[PDB]
Amino acid sequence: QVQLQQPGAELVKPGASVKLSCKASGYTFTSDWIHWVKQRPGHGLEWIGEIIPSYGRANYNEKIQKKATLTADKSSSTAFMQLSSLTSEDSAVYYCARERGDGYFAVWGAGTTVTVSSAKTTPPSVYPLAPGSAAQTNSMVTLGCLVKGYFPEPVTVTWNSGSLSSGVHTFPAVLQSDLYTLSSSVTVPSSSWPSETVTCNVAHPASSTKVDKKIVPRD
Amino acid sequence: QVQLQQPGAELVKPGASVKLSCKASGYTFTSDWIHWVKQRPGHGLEWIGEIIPSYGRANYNEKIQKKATLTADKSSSTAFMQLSSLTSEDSAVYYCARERGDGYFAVWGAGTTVTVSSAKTTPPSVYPLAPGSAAQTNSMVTLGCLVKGYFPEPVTVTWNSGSLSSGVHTFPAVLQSDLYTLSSSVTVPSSSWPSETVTCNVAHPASSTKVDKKIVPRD
Amino acid sequence: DILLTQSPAILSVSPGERVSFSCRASQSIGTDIHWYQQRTNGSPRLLIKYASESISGIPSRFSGSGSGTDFTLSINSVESEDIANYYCQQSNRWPFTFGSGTKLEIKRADAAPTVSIFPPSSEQLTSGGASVVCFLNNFYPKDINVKWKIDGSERQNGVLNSWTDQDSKDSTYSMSSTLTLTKDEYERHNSYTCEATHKTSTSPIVKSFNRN
Amino acid sequence: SALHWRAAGAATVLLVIVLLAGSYLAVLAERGAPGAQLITYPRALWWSVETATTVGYGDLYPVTLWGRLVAVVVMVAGITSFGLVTAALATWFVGREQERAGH
Ligand SMILES: CCCCCCCCCO
Ligand SMILES: [K+]
Ligand SMILES: [K+]
Ligand SMILES: [K+]
Repeated sequence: QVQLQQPGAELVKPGASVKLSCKASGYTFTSDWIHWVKQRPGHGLEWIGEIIPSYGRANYNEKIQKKATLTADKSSSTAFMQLSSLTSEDSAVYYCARERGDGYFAVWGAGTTVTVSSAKTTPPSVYPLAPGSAAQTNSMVTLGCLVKGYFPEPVTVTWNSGSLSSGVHTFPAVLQSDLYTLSSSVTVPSSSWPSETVTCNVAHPASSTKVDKKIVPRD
Repeated sequence: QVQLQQPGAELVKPGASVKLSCKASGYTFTSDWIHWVKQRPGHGLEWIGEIIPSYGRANYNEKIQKKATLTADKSSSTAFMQLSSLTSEDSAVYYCARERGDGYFAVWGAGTTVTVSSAKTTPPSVYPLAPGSAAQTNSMVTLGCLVKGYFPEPVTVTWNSGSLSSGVHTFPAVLQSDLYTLSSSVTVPSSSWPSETVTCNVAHPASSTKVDKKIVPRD
Repeated sequence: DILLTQSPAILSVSPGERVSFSCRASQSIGTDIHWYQQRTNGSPRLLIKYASESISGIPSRFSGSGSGTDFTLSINSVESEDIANYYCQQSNRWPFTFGSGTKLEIKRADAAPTVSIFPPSSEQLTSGGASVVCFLNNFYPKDINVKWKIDGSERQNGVLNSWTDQDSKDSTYSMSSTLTLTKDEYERHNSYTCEATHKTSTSPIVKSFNRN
Repeated sequence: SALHWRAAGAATVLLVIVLLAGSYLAVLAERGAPGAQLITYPRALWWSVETATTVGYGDLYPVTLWGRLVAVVVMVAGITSFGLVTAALATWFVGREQERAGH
């Protein structure tokens, strides 16, 4: 089961601060250290700092402008990272990881996407992508979902609640006029659809929404 | 006397495995380590691994794909190397060497030539090479032996069971249509032949054959 | 602090070949180097610890070696699922540091794109907007062009394209091309066509649909 | 049992506790110090053993004030414990020599 739980996203206005959380489950020792790692888009992993919850002591990457402050609540097994006075340079995915005091990060959180922007949150509109009436078909058929007008990143798109993974492509979002847009593709044997239902599930963490859109043939 | 005894050759089909052996004689200590070294044609020596027979512990070159497993039979003073799932990359001469726990290989085996091929084993045909009737001669005369149609390598060619070493050239084999061929040259004082007999001894390990071919003047 | 150098930054290998990633430390760190794998949009995953120690759950294909300043992560017989970024990390001296990463690329056989064109949804039209989506899926090499034509006439305005990274399922690439128009702009045209020009064919792959 | 054996046993148990607490405290003190090596528990425990025994291979050592203070407690605990076992052995021999002599 998931050892480290992190919120999917956080939208922050320039100059403001946010507190990321990392809830741990699984074996817990007085000797565990919780680390935080930053990853900007297209870039590598950057170590930010660490904390030992049982004592409350924290250490930080001294080589970079100090934007973080680490704390921990022992009773709820949660570690926190306070990021303050942010700029677009602070926009990135922030991972928390558990180290058993022996040097390597045995397990990682899913990461929290932090977006520093003045723009407002906006849930996505999910539209079906079913073939036109004149489209011919082989042994396989391609369907999809249009996810547009949302902000900020990210969205998680699954097909049939995750049971359908093979034959799936989710394309990177494009930013235009403060809104993102992406589509997801799914391919199943042509014979199996529509007899067998195909639905995409779209989750958008920043707006706390998750919607389903069943894909049916055009009239 | 020969301290380390290894079989001359082993033919292995692609995907199959073979167990090389290294029988030790001479002083034996509980502290000896038996090493295995690989040498591909035209290349250097590559350390594969080591084992201490008295305990059964083995260490391996971690830097290369692991093809070997080392074991040892204390009662017969033999060390073994199991090579599994071979490809042509595994074709080479494999030496075993003895180290007295002080870092250097004091003595080496003769090496086992391993050939990874689908081809079948084939003993060589040994033909005489005596001068034609119109050939003139000085104080020395050159004779020889043709060794063709054999597989796999190698063959050991000696003259007069080893008693004749001076004036001997054995040329590298040429591979053509899954068969090797080479010739050996020998030069003796012209006055000494045919009064004194000249015979080449050809040994082919893979086929367990060793044949002699006496060289006499053409009619 | 310890600088961990990973070069080359990108490694291209053919299917089933042994591959080796390099990680070099600015000073001797014994064997205190660990390797992580990070697939697209996934979190890092520990592969090897202390240079050569196995992690349960990780395929035998992965192995590590080295000590001092030079380390190597190897994969025997690379396959599509191995497409990812690879990072080394040291724990010899404080603070812990990460290498800059090496991306693994697999060179598979050429593959023509599977093109699908999609008409705007009724739900979307109902909101006064119209997006025509075209998928150019599972092709290789990644170089490709899509051209839009409305009523036989090429269109460039209103088009946004997106390319996936090499797919960890089959080593191919995919691309989406979206032409967005107002319900009106869409109402005054008959046929919409998507054309893909790819190395696999001298002739374009064309897909179209008529508004009625 | 006699005092000297009890003190030795106690000193041993106490030494072991200082080695464990010391390994843990050394890591807490040293992380945050650039260049420090005494930062993972397994090698710190090894370090605590080499400190209590004064073997001094020289492969690991504290660079911070508190890591050094922790080191001093481990050294003193180690030197004292081994000194106390020696004193216990001497007491044992003195008593035995008394017996062997008729006193
Ligand atoms: C002798 C007791 C020392 C306690 C270790 C202190 C660690 C925190 C210093 O930053
Ligand atoms: K000493
Ligand atoms: K010393
Ligand atoms: K002493």
